[PDB]
Amino acid sequence: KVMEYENRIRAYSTPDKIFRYFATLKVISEPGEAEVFMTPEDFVRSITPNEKQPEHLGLDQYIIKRSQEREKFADEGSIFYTLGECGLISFSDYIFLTTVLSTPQRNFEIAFKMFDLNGDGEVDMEEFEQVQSIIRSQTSALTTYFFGADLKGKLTIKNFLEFQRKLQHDVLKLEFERHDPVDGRITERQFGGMLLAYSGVQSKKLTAMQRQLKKHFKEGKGLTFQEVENFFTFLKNINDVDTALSFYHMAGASLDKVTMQQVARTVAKVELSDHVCDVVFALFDCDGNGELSNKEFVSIMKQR
Amino acid sequence: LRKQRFMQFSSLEHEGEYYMTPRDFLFSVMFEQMERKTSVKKLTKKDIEDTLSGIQTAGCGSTFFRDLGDKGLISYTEYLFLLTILTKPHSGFHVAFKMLDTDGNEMIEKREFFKLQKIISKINTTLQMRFFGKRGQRKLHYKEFRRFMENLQTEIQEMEFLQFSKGLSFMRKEDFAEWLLFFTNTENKDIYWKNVREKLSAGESISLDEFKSFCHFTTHLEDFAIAMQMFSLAHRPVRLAEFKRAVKVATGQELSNNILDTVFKIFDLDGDECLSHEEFLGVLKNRMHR
Ligand SMILES: [Ca+2]
Ligand SMILES: [Ca+2]
Repeated sequence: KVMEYENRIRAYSTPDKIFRYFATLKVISEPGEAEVFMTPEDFVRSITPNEKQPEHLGLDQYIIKRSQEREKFADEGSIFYTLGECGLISFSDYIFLTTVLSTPQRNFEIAFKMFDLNGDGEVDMEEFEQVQSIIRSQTSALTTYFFGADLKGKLTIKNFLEFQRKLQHDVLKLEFERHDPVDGRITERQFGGMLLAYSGVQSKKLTAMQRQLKKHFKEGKGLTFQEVENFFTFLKNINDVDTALSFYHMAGASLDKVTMQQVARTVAKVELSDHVCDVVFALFDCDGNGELSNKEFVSIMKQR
Repeated sequence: LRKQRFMQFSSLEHEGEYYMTPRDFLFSVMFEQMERKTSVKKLTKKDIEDTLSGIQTAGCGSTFFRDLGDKGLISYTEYLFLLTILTKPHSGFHVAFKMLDTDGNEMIEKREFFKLQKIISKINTTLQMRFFGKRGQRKLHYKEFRRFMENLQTEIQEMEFLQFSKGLSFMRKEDFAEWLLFFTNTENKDIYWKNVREKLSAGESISLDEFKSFCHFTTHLEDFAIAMQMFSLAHRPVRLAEFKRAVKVATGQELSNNILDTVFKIFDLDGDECLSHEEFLGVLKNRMHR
């Protein structure tokens, strides 16, 4: 019951409330007023349905924390250390990171080139805030990281997209690890939950499909991180995939497994294993006809 | 269903299947209707060989379909394939090639091209001859695939250019407006046409090259619409400088002043020199879907 309420917060509350529900730390350094922070685990939890918040760390309840080294909260090399020395995520960074996670690469490319000085895809700090603001409506350590110690430098699209890919990778890796993989593999059902969560769909029927996934793969070899990451790289490319499928749309044809692999390798530049595609079809082929209509998969992912 | 429209323009029939000649195909792309009903000639397997032998003499460039005229055959599958190509930016050609080259040997073979027909189903034709020879002897490499698709787009633009210029060397601004609005039958069309008649100066007429540049820009509408939406979200009116930078970002290139001026005279609907860009985009989408 708790998990369902939490899922409504994720799907319908404001970012303010989501952050106050899932963030677990309130750090004080008096006279400095306290500030609430997510750990990377909290951030991943806030975007992962059916993951319970620690029972005494619900709404507005936090774990209290007061030259000297400060406690750190992210693994070696994590993207979250771009935000500061501890890997903690303030509210404003939470807004920014969720925008970066979900924005198509092309929209950032266009935005950088439309709002900068010369159209090269190189913004300064005020232009980058225009881009963020616009990208948001469409749907300090880091400002120094992007624009230099003096805040006078500019941010190229090439560097910012490396940031975006690193961020997407580290978050997907952390989500993968939070399903506690056995020998580097998570279960078909766990992968299925990641696909539903990503789609943002609120459907009892799709939820029924996902829990059924255990029965379908009695076999149970699970999915490696490379299999999962390749499919999410395919999803990130869904608009260009859909365009590449133009002939199939004209024919009224649905998407079968061999076509999904061909367009994935052609457009997203990844190989999708037979097993990952079987899991995807078993999840979203609701009418059970063995192929995916535009309504059953592509449209869901595009309109997410 | 584009199948009704295919059979309406098809002038050929064989064993229950309808076929276009290259002439038929060109007309179905430029026009919504016939203007005259087309007579359907039944083909034996002997009419077909006769109609296919001779692809020797047509031009391997941008006059391939116009040179063939009625001397060829195009199946429903191939009609849909050619239509998808006409909408693609140049960057989509290699994607289309690689989608068909399923064994990855960088050549399309007749057997791989036949996958399109199998999609439609779930005999010899002009394209199969041009690409693979009569027994599928030949294999199609990317550079002759790319050149054929570039030349297909070029051929439609050259044919439409002369169709709407009525044979003159240059397109008048209102001839370009007639082309642009040819597939537009929406509730605001009287306002567009009033602007054409009253605000289109007899200024600098449009060259074929300037027309071709606009047609290439219409294949980058996805990025152009994203740029238009970002200006709208920024509450920035789309004046000529905004339009120019969205064109350059979507495109890499410029449009000529006579064409920019024509677009703004037609779609500046408020009189403040801002473009009604949603209505413009609508007409552009009318064009692309033909
Ligand atoms: Ca289905
Ligand atoms: Ca091949």
